[PDB]
Amino acid sequence: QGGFSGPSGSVTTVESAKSLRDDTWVTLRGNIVERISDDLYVFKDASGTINVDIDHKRWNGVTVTPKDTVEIQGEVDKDWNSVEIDVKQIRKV
Repeated sequence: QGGFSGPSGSVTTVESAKSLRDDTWVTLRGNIVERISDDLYVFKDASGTINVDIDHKRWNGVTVTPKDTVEIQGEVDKDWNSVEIDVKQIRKV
């Protein structure tokens, strides 16, 4: 009961992503609405909000504001005290 969780079409809701197991690959769509600290941002979709970690290298020349719909792909990082998405890719849509 193991395998690769990663890219090879489904967009998951923020609220349900919070329920997934640690180390699960997800794609979400929504808006980045606030920067909370170094590399930590708040991502919101119609179902809820979740914190996302976006390293400086993920932007790739793209400027994103809260009005931009963006698609993010990365891993659910869940610990005893937190759930966040470690973002591998962000693109505007």
